[PDB]
Amino acid sequence: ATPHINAEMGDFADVVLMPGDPLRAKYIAETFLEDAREVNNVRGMLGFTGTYKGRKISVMGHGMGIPSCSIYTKELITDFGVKKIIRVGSCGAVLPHVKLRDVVIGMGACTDSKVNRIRFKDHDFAAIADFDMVRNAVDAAKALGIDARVGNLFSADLFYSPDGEMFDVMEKYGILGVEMEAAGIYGVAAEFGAKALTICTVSDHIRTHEQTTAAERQTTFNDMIKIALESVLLGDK
Amino acid sequence: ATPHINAEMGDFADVVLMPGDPLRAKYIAETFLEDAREVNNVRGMLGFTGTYKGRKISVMGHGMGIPSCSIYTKELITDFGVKKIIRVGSCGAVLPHVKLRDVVIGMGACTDSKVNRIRFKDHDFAAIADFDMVRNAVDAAKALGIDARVGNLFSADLFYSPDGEMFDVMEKYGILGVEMEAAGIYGVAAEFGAKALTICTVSDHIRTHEQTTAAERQTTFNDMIKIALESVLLGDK
Amino acid sequence: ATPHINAEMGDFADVVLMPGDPLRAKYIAETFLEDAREVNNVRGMLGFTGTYKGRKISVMGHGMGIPSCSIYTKELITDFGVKKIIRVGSCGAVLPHVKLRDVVIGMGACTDSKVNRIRFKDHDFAAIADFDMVRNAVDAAKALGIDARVGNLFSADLFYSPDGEMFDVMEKYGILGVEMEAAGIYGVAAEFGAKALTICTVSDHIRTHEQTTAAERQTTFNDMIKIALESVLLGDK
Amino acid sequence: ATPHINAEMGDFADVVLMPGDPLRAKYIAETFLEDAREVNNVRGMLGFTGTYKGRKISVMGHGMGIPSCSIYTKELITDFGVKKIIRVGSCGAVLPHVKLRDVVIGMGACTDSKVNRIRFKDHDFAAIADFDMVRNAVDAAKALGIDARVGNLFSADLFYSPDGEMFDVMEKYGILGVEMEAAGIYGVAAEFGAKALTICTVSDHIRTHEQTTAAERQTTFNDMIKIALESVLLGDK
Amino acid sequence: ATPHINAEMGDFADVVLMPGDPLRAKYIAETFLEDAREVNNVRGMLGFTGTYKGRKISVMGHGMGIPSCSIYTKELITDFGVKKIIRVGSCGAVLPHVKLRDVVIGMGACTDSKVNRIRFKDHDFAAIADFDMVRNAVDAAKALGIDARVGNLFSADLFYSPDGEMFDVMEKYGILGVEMEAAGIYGVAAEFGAKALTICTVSDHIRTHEQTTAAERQTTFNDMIKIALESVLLGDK
Amino acid sequence: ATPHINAEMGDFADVVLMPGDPLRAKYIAETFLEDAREVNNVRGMLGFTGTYKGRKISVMGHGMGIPSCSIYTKELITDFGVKKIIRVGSCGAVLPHVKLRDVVIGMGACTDSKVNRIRFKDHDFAAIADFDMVRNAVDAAKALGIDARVGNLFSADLFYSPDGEMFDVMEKYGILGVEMEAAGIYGVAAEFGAKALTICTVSDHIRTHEQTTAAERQTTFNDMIKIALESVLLGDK
Ligand SMILES: Nc1ncnc2c1ncn2[C@@H]1O[C@H](CO)[C@@H](O)[C@H]1O
Ligand SMILES: Nc1ncnc2c1ncn2[C@@H]1O[C@H](CO)[C@@H](O)[C@H]1O
Ligand SMILES: Nc1ncnc2c1ncn2[C@@H]1O[C@H](CO)[C@@H](O)[C@H]1O
Ligand SMILES: Nc1ncnc2c1ncn2[C@@H]1O[C@H](CO)[C@@H](O)[C@H]1O
Ligand SMILES: Nc1ncnc2c1ncn2[C@@H]1O[C@H](CO)[C@@H](O)[C@H]1O
Ligand SMILES: Nc1ncnc2c1ncn2[C@@H]1O[C@H](CO)[C@@H](O)[C@H]1O
Repeated sequence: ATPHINAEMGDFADVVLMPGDPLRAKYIAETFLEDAREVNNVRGMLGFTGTYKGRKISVMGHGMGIPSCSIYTKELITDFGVKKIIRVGSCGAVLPHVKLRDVVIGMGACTDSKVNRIRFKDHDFAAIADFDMVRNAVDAAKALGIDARVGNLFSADLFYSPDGEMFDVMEKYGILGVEMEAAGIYGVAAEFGAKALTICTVSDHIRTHEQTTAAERQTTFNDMIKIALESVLLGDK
Repeated sequence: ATPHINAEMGDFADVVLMPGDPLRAKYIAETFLEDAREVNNVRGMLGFTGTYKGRKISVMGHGMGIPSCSIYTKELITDFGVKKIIRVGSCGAVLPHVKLRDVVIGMGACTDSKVNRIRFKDHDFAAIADFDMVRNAVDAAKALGIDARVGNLFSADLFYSPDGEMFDVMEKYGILGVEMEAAGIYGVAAEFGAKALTICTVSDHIRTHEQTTAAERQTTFNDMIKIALESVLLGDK
Repeated sequence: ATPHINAEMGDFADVVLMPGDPLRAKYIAETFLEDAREVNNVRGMLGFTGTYKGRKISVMGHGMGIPSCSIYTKELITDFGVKKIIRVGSCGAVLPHVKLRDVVIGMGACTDSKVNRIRFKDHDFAAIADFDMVRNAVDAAKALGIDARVGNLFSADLFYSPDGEMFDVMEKYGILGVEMEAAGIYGVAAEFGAKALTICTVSDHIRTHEQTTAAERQTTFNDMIKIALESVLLGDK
Repeated sequence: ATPHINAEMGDFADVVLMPGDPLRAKYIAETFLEDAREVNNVRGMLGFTGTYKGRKISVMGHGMGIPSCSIYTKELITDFGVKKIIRVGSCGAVLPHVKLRDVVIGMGACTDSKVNRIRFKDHDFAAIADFDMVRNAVDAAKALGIDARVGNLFSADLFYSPDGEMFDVMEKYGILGVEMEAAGIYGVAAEFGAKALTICTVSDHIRTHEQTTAAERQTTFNDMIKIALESVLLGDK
Repeated sequence: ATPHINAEMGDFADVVLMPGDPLRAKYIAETFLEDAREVNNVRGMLGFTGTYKGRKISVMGHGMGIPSCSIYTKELITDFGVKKIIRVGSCGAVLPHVKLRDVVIGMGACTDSKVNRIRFKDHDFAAIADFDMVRNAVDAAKALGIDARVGNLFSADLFYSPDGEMFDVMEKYGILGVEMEAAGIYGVAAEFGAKALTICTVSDHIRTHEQTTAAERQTTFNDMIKIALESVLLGDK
Repeated sequence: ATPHINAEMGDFADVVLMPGDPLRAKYIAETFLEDAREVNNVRGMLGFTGTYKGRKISVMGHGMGIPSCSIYTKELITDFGVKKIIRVGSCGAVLPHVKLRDVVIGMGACTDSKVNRIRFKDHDFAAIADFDMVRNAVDAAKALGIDARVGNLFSADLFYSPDGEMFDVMEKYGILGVEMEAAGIYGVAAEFGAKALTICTVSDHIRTHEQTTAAERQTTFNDMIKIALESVLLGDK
């Protein structure tokens, strides 16, 4: 077992899908996995294991923020033999040509955190995903008919930022969406030698919030998950 | 109803106790509060409100990490009329003469996070707790005949630090315990004008690696809740 | 005899009061201490030792600035057996509801200096005062029927700041007063294991530019000394 | 005509290859481009424009360092309508498994430079290449049966770094090759909305170097240019 | 008058010599000035005005540290019409080929303070003296027979440094001596448009402290002062 | 033979002039040096060695930017026994009184680069020229009846700075000219114990530029080289 995960070696697949919300991790195991079993529930951070089209897959929440997801991804990679981590979450839009319900894939992730400077002797560590995972994700989305955008994400430490003028900067350097974990997970993946990726759906538009209809918002979230799950099979081949 | 809290103005008391563990909030509600009802469950971040010796009080977890508890403490303060926040969590010991199960009262909190530098034009902001609350707790402890060291805590962004040499520095400066939220909570309290205090139970020792055990886990965590609840009454006097 | 203090082990009491003004130390020795003798005059940094209501106490200025008071507090602590240090100085007000002659008790001290970042591996060190001393003073004040706000001070390196916009930031965060030594003294106290507290008399207002006047200068500065001297006795009880 | 480029709008193609040595721009124009024509000579920075299998292509050296390549790539993007920039050159390996003559593609570029911090409000900007250009280069290499590795690069400001342990860090974080431009080129592209890529060949292994001949070394170089050239065409579809 | 200087326009010469110690400023007025009058004594920081070989000159202490000397030099330049400031003090040796009783002139001054970064938007401001003053000083020392060294000084914030390994760095980059004000005065001079210079005599050798004989040490301090005073006359011509 | 300089020890004189444009190294060798002989061609960085009035002198371009000039000046100092380095070039004025064609001598060089911070433990290193070389250049100019100004220069990493108010700061602190090498050359000299100087001519006034002819512009340039050349001889005594 582990300080934050009460399970044993074998309980998880070598691939773990991670939503920020635990209740959302249960929703995924319910909707897409066959024969899903709960493998952890410490602090209410639900984790499940099952199979998709015959492939052993796991899904577990990682909580909000870099400090939170860092603890979990680290314990999985170094104590449960996990090799891949695909974060499937939500992000806010900054660029105008980016619309609600757009699937974005973070090849890289900018940040206002200090975690990577701490690991990188205070220089700039470019937090990036695994190239193959990005490609698998891009090819799966195409098969499903979705036109995914691949670029930079911004991982913020303050959801309720004091500044706000930093949003002008993000849009200027082409940031595709803002969330809160990418840069942290990538930093962890680099540190312990595993592979990670982050896919997001635009939850709202910083510029002008607002959304469409629940039915459509939920269809796009499912499209994202199918791309995540399908990209894995694709990577097995 | 806020982005992460599904409740209406009135569901929460003007005073909230906050453990990182959602399940611990529930354990507290079931053991110390009377006629307590659940006011939140969004993202499983369970919140409760009942009464303690007549007084109305609430308890809700904040998850792990500064960015996590920042969101929660901020929404309660600006959309639910919360005036006091008392985090009740666990920490790691760095000093030899600091035992497991020990109770520490953070008058201040150091940190390796950037949230505060972003707020204070990159200068050093002394994240300190509210004085009266620090005193109410010190008294509540003396009345309960319980021990409690008052001092500096260290709010870390990385539970699994890549720089262990920083623990000597933490020790050299007498840091009582290592947790992950204090400096963030104290930062937000100041930003939105509120009062906060952090109380912690030494759950483990960083040098000796000794992790909690026996039924001395709960009980010790029962004194921490005792002191917090009682320190509120003194504050009401 | 240290590099900047010409005295021998024993000349100083275990408790020293320290104003920035050397002449003020002398005024204090002549008005509050009994059978006081001069123990230092190197660089004109006058030091005195006498008794107050039976207790042996010393008073010596520290000059202006963190680097200045750092030298002095460090030599007293390591070569004269000093255990407590209580700075008694003046500060500038930033908040509207903070009047001239007001007494502030620095529980913490923010800063734009680098001395602490150099000590804390470039992280945020919460420079806080010793808790019991903060309490002894708050009581000494209540007994004297004197008012005294307890909170954060701001230790500036530049009295004539080139960035006045930082005062809004200081205000926004409720900084009680602007002085130039607190964070340095609290830093040294921690480094060489000692206890310190800073008490200040609002000598001017940064917004209104109102500078002290009338015979209300001295007297107000007489309450500050009163509280300090008395807070020591309480601490002896 | 820009300050450093004496030529008119239309002289350069929408795509430009950039070697370090300006002498290399000539070799490429003569060894690979059809109907070539010099288009710049300022400061000796030789630049040509020709065609590769019907596709108009330009080639021009950029000098050593981020400050240099930054002015060139900027003027081209803002004053000659350049849409894509492919940098070709050499780098030093730090990983044991990365061998001399290995081809490396910088999907991302770390750096010890401050240019991006100055651009991104002193936060962490992830300098990444354009995903499609990356994928094109990989596919094109596969076509030529060459083995290309996709990862992080490190843009050092000092070819002679007074610091040595920094190479240990780079290794620990899987840096593929060390060079001096990628991070600067990526920041500019992001700044003025253009696409860029960096492809390198391991010239030296810093740690342990073998012995490459000028014969082998030109083959690898020509292999890199074919990869860069064929990738454009794929990019074209 | 001024907050720290109780004098009036006209009381000081347009040239001010400033030793760190006030008692030393009186020693200078006594030994080298004709018809010297005390023009300030606030906080015991003695200031004098008189003439040398018919030239009106002033001399006043500036206290220890950048925060201290910054307040005084600023008040003199902007409230008492001072145009030149020559700091005459003591410094510690770092380079072996630098011997006790060597007169060093700081053309520039490195620092561990954060004052200049605050004035210079966080970049590197090279704190330097006025070229003519450096030359006058160099020519005067020659007339007197002294062989002055002209180079860099290091202005420290912590006289009792936590590090100490920074001394290896200073010697490596050729620092001539370490004191505590130069960088601050130069920053002030640049900010308010006046001219400043710093001359120092090696008080000891960090490498191996120790000194010669009082008679010789005091002869060299007087040589320094004569160079300071003589350089002024030289500058008048 | 160094990585960037294909030549042997003895090929370069103890003194080397360095222009930005490598084409300029040729013009100087032919227009001013006797018995000139090319000594390097790598990457097109042309370098020559001849004599000026019996004095052996070398000339070679260094490229644009601190990262570039840093490798060249380093290899020369450590591998060809170069004792002094004089950089000659142009810069942009930011002060109103500094006119086009004005000659400027950088006694110091500010910068927005991180190279010196990386070298000096993240503290402020004052990048200064060698005082005697500075004085020689001034005297030599006077001889040629030219008006030279001695002050601070600013070494910008980005010729196209996204930040604009930074020019206001530079003006406020009396910066004389903006360029891109001085601070890097000075850091290297300090690092390997050598002497260096930078002399510039105002080419543009950034703010308001007039109209200089290629006729006038060459005269100023030749005036600068005579100053640089005559100063060496004075340096020789
Ligand atoms: N504009 C935004 N700023 C910060 N986090 C955001 C934003 N939009 C969506 N998120 C993400 O969604 C959650 C908060 O609602 C977090 O998990 C965070 O990653
Ligand atoms: N040794 C430790 N280091 C850091 N955080 C700790 C430690 N022990 C307990 N914690 C706390 O518990 C959680 C991490 O397990 C966080 O909420 C943090 O406050
Ligand atoms: N407005 C102010 N700003 C900064 N320091 C002040 C101010 N007013 C009083 N002080 C204090 O008095 C001295 C400067 O006059 C320092 O010792 C400092 O603590
Ligand atoms: N080992 C290496 N370290 C740093 N830069 C290198 C190295 N090998 C090749 N280069 C590259 O070649 C040039 C320096 O010779 C620079 O343009 C740089 O990108
Ligand atoms: N080694 C040293 N470190 C710091 N300050 C020094 C040193 N040697 C001499 N000084 C100077 O002398 C005084 C302290 O004795 C201060 O004014 C300071 O400038
Ligand atoms: N206005 C200017 N700004 C920045 N660098 C300049 C300027 N004018 C001339 N230069 C110099 O000339 C080159 C850029 O054209 C660089 O080597 C730089 O030193």
